[PDB]
Amino acid sequence: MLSFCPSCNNMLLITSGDSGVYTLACRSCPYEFPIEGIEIYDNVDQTKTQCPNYDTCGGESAYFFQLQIRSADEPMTTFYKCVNCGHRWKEN
Amino acid sequence: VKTAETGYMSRRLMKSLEDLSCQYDNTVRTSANGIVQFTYGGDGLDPLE
Amino acid sequence: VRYDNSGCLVKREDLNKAEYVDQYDAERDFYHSLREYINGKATALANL
Amino acid sequence: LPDVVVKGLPDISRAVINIRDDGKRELLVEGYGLRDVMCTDGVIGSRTTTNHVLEVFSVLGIEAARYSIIREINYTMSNHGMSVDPRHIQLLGDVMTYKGEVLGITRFGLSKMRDSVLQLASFEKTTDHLFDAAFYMKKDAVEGVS
Amino acid sequence: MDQENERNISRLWRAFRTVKEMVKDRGYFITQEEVELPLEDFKAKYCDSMGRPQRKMMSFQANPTEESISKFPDMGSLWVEFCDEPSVGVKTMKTFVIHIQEKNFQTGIFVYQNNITPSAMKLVPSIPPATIETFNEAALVVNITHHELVPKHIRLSSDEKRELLKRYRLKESQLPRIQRADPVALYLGLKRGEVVKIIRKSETSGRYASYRICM
Ligand SMILES: [Zn+2]
Repeated sequence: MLSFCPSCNNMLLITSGDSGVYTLACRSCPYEFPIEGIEIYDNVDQTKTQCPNYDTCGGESAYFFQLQIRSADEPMTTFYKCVNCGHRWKEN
Repeated sequence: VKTAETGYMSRRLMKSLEDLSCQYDNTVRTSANGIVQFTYGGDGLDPLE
Repeated sequence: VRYDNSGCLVKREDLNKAEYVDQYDAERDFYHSLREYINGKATALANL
Repeated sequence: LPDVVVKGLPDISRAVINIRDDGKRELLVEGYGLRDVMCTDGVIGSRTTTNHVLEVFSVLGIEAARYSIIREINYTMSNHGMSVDPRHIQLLGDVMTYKGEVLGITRFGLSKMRDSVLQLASFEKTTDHLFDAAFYMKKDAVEGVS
Repeated sequence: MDQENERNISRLWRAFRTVKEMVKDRGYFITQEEVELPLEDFKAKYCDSMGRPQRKMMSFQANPTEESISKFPDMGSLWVEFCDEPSVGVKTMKTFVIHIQEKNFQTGIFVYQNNITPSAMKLVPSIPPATIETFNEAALVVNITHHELVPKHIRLSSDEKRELLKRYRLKESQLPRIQRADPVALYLGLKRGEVVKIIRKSETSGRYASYRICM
């Protein structure tokens, strides 16, 4: 977490406190650190079907797409798109 | 630099295939008289002629 | 001629099938292509 | 933590999607994977190709590997220039493969078939072959040219 | 997960295709409908109504036919069973041996699940009149002989053998060899000293043949 302790100013390492508490203190120097710790580092096509997407939607109209996937004997997978929301959908 | 490298390749490639011939049985055989191939190139015709 | 498998002649059919495949096949195709080449020149005289 | 694999294999260094033939499309992959990416669903594995023939021997083996090694040798040598002819190539790949395993031309791999100690101590070796043949009390014969 | 599970049932289904067409070219008797089925009939047969497939019920039996028992005088029907758990060891292999004991035949073959350990290696290859075979589910998806470069490998009897040696007048062995435990070798289950005729096609004169024995 890369912290430090004023005065001596070396480093702060987490040490296990007795009976339930987790603390941290500077090495070789007396100190105690209370608080919460934190760190962070970083269209023409149309078809007729029922739309599963529901807010007010309940849309009748939809889009579809066709391609052959996986094995030759494996059936066709279709891709549905909705007019109102513009949601992509996929099922075989 | 390429001049010195020229000799090594052909040499080591030779010493493997060095002993081989074609008998009157039309089969190309080795020094141990083991048959590596029944007919040369699957044809038996020489690219020289 | 023809030799089927081991010590047996073939009959009338496998000539086209040719799953037995003895060697000398290079000798047959040479005579074949040579014959059909003359045919191509012969059939050219036909249209002419 | 921000390392470990979520999906895919532990092989490929990278892949590429390229335009195949005239107008068609396909991909080429760099890795040792082979069968696993062939077993990988979504692609037809019937017609494929792979380099470093030795590993092709670990899957298809023998014949198919011999057919592949004469395929690459012919290719790369048909570009830069001249011609080596089809005949001389097939014999090179056959004498390597015929034993049932791909090996040869190197001192570690040149001891496979030949039992002649003098020609092997000729090409490359000095001390070992002379003492080894004496230890095991080998005999062999004087046959070959060298 | 519905997604990845259906990937595996399609795997096993195509894996069932592999072991099927494999038992056919050995000379054993099946039909074109046996190796050819869509996903429909597969889901009915070996998969429950709950949606989860099964294991042990996939086991079947097949025999040879006509020339298979003529060409090769010594042979017969075999018995194939499947595995259960990814962990090997004795377990069901005991009764598997027992199954081979009273039911005789030739070679019990079983497709693995995931891992192999020396436990199951306790005794694999002893049923002294016969033997067995080991196959991994992973390695088996599509057939290798049908793939690209691998040509047709034709196994022949002892008859054709001695005649082939009477052609060029040769002592035995000494021919171009073929290793065993080779994925193609073990595929057809070749024993010691078995010649297999190979028809290969490359372009010079085109089609030509060569012989390779099995060490
Ligand atoms: Zn401090």
